[PDB]
Amino acid sequence: GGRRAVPPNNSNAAEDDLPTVFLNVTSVHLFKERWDTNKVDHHTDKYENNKLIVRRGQSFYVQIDFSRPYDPRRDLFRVEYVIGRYPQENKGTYIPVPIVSELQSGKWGAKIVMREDRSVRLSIQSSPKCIVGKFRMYVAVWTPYGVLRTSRNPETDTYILFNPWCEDDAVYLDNEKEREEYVLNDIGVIFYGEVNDIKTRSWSYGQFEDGILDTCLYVMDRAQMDLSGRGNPIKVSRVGSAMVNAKDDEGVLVGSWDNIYAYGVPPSAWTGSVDILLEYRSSENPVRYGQCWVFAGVFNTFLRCLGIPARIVTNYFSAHDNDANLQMDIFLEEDGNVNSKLTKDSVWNYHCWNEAWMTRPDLPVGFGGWQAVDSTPQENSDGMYRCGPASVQAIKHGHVCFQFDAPFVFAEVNSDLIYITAKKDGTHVVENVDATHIGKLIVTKQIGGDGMMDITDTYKFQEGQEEERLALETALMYGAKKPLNTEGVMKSRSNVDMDFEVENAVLGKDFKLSITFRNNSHNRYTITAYLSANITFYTGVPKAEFKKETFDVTLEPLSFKKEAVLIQAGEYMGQLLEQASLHFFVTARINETRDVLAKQKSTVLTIPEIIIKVRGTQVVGSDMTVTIQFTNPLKETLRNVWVHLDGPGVTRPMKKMFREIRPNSTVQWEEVCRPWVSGHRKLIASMSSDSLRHVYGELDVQIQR
Amino acid sequence: GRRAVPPNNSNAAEDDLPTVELQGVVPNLQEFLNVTSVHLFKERWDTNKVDHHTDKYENNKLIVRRGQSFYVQIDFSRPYDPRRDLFRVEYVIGRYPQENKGTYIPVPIVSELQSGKWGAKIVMREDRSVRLSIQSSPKCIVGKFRMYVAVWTPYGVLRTSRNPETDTYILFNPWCEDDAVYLDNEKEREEYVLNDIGVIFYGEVNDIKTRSWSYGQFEDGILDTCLYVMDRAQMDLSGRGNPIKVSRVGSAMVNAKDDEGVLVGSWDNIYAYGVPPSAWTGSVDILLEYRSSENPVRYGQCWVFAGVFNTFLRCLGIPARIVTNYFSAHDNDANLQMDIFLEEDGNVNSKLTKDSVWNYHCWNEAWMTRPDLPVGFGGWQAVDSTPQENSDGMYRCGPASVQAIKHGHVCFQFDAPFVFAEVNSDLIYITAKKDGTHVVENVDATHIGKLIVTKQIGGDGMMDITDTYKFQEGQEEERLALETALMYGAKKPLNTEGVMKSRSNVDMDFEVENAVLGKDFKLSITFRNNSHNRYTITAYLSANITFYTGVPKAEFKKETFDVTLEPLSFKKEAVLIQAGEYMGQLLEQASLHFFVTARINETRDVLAKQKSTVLTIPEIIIKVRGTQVVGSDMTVTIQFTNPLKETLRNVWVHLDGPGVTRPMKKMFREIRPNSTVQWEEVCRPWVSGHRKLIASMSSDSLRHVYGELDVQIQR
Repeated sequence: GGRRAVPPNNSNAAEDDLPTVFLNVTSVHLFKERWDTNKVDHHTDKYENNKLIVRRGQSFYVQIDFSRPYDPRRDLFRVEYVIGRYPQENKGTYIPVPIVSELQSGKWGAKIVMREDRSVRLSIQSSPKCIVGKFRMYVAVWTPYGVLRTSRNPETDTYILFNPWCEDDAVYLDNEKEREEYVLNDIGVIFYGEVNDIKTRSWSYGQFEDGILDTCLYVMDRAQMDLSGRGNPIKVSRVGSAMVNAKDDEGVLVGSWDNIYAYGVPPSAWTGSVDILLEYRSSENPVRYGQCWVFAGVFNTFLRCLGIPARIVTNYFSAHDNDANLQMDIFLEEDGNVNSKLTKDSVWNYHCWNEAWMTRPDLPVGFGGWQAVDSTPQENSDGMYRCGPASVQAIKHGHVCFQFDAPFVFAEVNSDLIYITAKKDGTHVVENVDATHIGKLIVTKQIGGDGMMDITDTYKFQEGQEEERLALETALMYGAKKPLNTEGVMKSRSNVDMDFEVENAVLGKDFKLSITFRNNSHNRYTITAYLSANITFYTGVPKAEFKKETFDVTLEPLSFKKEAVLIQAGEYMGQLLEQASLHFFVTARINETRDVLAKQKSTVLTIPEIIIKVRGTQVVGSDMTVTIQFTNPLKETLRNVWVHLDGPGVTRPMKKMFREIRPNSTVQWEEVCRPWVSGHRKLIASMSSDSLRHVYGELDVQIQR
Repeated sequence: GRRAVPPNNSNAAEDDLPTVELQGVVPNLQEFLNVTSVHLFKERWDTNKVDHHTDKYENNKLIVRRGQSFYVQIDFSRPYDPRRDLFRVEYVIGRYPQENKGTYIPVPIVSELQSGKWGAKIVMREDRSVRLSIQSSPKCIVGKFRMYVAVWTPYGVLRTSRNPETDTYILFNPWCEDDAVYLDNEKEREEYVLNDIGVIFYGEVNDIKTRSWSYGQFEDGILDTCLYVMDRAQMDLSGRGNPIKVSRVGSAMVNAKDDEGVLVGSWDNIYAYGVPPSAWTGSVDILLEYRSSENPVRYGQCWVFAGVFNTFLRCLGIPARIVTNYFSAHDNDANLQMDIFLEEDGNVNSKLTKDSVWNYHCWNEAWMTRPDLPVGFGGWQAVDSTPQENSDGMYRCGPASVQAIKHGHVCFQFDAPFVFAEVNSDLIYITAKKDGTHVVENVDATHIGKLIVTKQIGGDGMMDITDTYKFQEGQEEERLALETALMYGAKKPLNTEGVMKSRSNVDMDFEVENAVLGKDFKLSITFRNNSHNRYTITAYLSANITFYTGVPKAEFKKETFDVTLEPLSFKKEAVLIQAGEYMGQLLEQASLHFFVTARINETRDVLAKQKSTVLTIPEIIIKVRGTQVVGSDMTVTIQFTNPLKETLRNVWVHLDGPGVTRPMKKMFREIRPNSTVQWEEVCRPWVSGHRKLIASMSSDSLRHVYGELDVQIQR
């Protein structure tokens, strides 16, 4: 075949039969027991797997039992490791491990640690740059005619993973607490809501469950990834993240934001990654519906499982689909009212993307560390694809010329808000620029518990700072664009500061919204504020404007006036969407100086929780009863209500349905579980009805062995 | 709930704008100005197309280039009163226009046309008519726009209706100081934009062969197909103004990854349900075919992908050119070393040597600034449509800045390490010792980036550009470039120790004469003993039948011989290859490969050498008789004699020549041994000046046979 002598070796699952043709091997010993030296030492004891699983660049023991005692005078043998169907030591897919005298760091090698009557005991070491996969094992003997080799033995298959504990691996993490959280933790917390009202929920990463590590390799084989490249964090995150969004029957998850979900599970229903990854595997087709946090849970499960240090990040007021622009347009009418005809781009209340830890030998020194990777597509230089890995360190500084779509993530976090008046004659004029709305807060789960951490300054400097000025001018050099110069600037306000605030309602109630105007000038003004409240999706996309209102105001010199609006539940309850988000605008005009003041804020309606209840003996192998309790808060009969139950260690994900629930009644879910893991665990629940959804529940169960 | 407005991806899609959009409560008619007719001086003889360098497209609509003024005249229902009247022109593209993304552009009539902005100056008004000078922004989007004239009433807008006749194409403009794709001089512009014909350099370094290819960017329907292609790639219209993204997304469309791409790459030797990549005379042929079938065109290899991608780039206006690299390390995975294994006896280990260096491999170079990288990296950008494992998987590479490659700055984007490795690798000779041990004997750092050549600005000669991609052999700048690469990703697995041989200065080297197809020829190895010493050797000669990519099919001749060199001796050995050893086993491009390895017994140093030969295949004869006058008839005679001593079945002859003939093909059932078939044809030339006719032949057996003829078709 003209193209190449050997077809690509891109499937781990594919294999060939290595030919078996004085000193024979009777038995080989791997200390694969989960309580054993190997797995414990390697931090691979957590996986629900019955094969040896080691971490590259570190020693482990094996013991060959030959037919007669090996003696270093007439005997020569070596352990062989092979992956894929076309192995070449030239390509790294065929590793001959030689019995070395000592173990040279960074290089494969065997060492006879001990020998006694037909059994040499070895301490094999692997290179820190080894291909990550499931390797086949063989013992080969080089006789004076040919080579005698072992037969195919499934039970000796070895999984070699990324090793963050090894100082020579790219994936190296210098802190146990971090390696604990960032790799070992299989339960995580995703944050949502909005800046002023952060909401929490739990996600089960389930990286150690039965089947997961094998589907992660399956995903890669589906990606048809070159075996030689699976030991490279970069290419691994770069290829994996591209498989998350089912690009038409290809990827893992079909992404959807239509509040219907005509044929799958509602994105909000999902309890964790396990649920999905195993359905993907079985169906072999894309699992239906996910959104920014779902794509991010499954992906984080993919990194952690393989050994790459990862954590999900949440950005508040996120400028997605930016196309590298650092400017978001809000269109205003001549009189000051918001213009909905064209003001078509939204800032997402919040947006979730992952962060993987690794080195960047492809860029200069210093850009190593955490790499932001977003598997939620957007238009970059190649089309509509996931973005990154981008060096978080480059972003913070403006070096957007460094690869893996860095400009499109810089924008997500650094866009300006421009309020432009569109005059009735086809003219345009800019009035105000808000340089402090986008990327107002970036947060992630704390290393200790389920608390939050402000990794905000890891992405940007504080506003006003010179370093900030600098990071901006730098991005501007490498392609980031600001198509509209502020030209002049913004409205001097005539020393008039205005700003509002929304009270934090509870689903179905009413809430105030005060508005404060502070005049600083020794001047009397005449304002005319307007209020526009809409029903939006969490992405900022408006469905309907439930309330509009206008105020006529007289501002006294050095005066401070405040006025209250009352938003009646009757105004919103009918149009509400999936996560109960409401967006407000408050554009105002100061008649004297025709100055435009403008403000935005979001609110999310507090929805009640599910109550999880456990009654019993919290001992591994012991039945323990859990109860899923939900009272339909809606003063309406909820239809086709589903409840999901998950909890890595304690339960396989389960889902119960109910044809309907009478307005204000309570349903109970009874289930007995046999926990296989001990230590602090966690039960997790979700609710999904034809109506209400994004109702979550979680219990901090404690288990002993 | 994902986005307020769906993606404006198509250029073929279109929204319907209202002829009258009024709004306003109650408080002659509605007799205001009204447009009676519109005049775009779109004729080919006219000013517009000529001054815009768009007069060559066989296209009846107005084609124009961004950042430069063009003239239009609007005919109203009555005089333009600079008081009561108010109006402006509009360009809109796709189903979802937004002023924000440049998909709806309202051209304000301006007093004076400022640079970089859209504007229309009223240059002159005769009775009821107004003449405008409209200027596009240098950063405009490329594609087919829709024109509308709009009149502002105090209550809304009165506007024209969908008039397909006025649709205007806006292309890139290498003639514009501000267009990101600007070229300083005409010699280059005429060559890299306007020249619709090129030559692909192939063969082997010591036998550089040539063939013409019709880019045909100006034939009927190509422009539209180019646009159709970005549509099939769902390319956001706001991106089609970026020369980077167009070539980035455009190159990825060439190689058909099933159902998608433009061409199905194939290197087997059959080509079952398609046209052999060696038969293609040009892109025209293929693009229209793509378009009509809406499915991948079957079979293309590296020169074809580049011939098509090149037609595409030039058609839209991005300066581009095909480039052939001699001895290429494709599929390099950013490793700067290729490995050849030798058996203990010094002979080549065919079981373990699985990699290959292509005799040649052609990519494309595209010209544009690079606003995403530090200053100094603009200019020619390397782009290769022939896929190879890179950061993302098995995709094309580029645009990779040729300037970054040359100085080793491979950290700058668009798959740099990989094109760098394509031209900078070292061959490493390793004795795979029977015990399982390997030992690095030899290292030839001068085989791979040997000669990167391109067609010349003047005529059809070659132009050596090797010095653009790499510095001089073993010179400090090249030592630094190379060292910078290794710092940003490129790697060297094996180390060559401080040294790893001296070969006792017993040099070795050989030369192969090139026979014509089916003739005997000689190969000649020589030996130098540069020492006041005497040695003993054993040389090994391996002659293989390979594909143009380096992959072997068979060994038709192995030879071993003992040379005894006296001190300061220079013996010479000659081998005679009879045609009979290779004839009934040759693949498409008649490529033969040679390995020559020796063992210096005493001072057991290994010497290895490899070269490649292409057997010369005779031309096809084209003679025209008639008139070199456009519109007027002219006769074209294609003559081809079967050189082989065997009958050729299903012989496909091809004819092509942009501006002279529509690509054609005539099949012959058979050509008896040493027979001569002829193909007569009449063409009515439609372009003037220098032209070229191109022939191609492909049969069941013989294939990869070409020809041409330079005609001068005047008025």
